[PDB]
Amino acid sequence: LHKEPATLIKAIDGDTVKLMYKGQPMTFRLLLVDTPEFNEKYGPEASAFHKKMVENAKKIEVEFDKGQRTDKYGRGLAYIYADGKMVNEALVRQGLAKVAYVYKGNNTHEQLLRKAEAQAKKEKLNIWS
Ligand SMILES: Cc1cn([C@H]2C[C@H](OP(=O)(O)O)[C@@H](COP(=O)(O)O)O2)c(=O)[nH]c1=O
Ligand SMILES: [Ca+2]
Repeated sequence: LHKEPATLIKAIDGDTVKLMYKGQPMTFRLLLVDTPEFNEKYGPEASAFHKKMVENAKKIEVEFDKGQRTDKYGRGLAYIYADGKMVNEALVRQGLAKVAYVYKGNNTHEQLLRKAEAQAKKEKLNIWS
């Protein structure tokens, strides 16, 4: 897998973000995670977390997996990095997302993320509190 450039257009919520990729605006859905919706518990906190990570980043990068790159809604499916740190993983690690939506063939970082979830759960963080 390969990291590719992109620039923030705007934060949306816990697990979606508007980025410019190859010069075109796209909504990205984070692979392998599920954040609460803004109106649900920890929804606002997920959104804020993602927002901060991406707004403070100097270098946003997009990493596609081996499978489908767009979902049925036209959202790009990727791992997103903010100054080299994966937002997908950081959400999980903080108990602000659950590992979810693990489809065969777009699941390269599954075990990395499940390790983060296990630590978040041990620490009883946020969702796991
Ligand atoms: C994360 C992800 C979601 N989706 C689809 C499955 C879900 O369909 P449904 O809308 O039919 O539930 C929806 C979940 O996204 P959200 O959690 O953003 O709603 O997006 C994929 O198809 N592939 C993926 O990798
Ligand atoms: Ca969601």
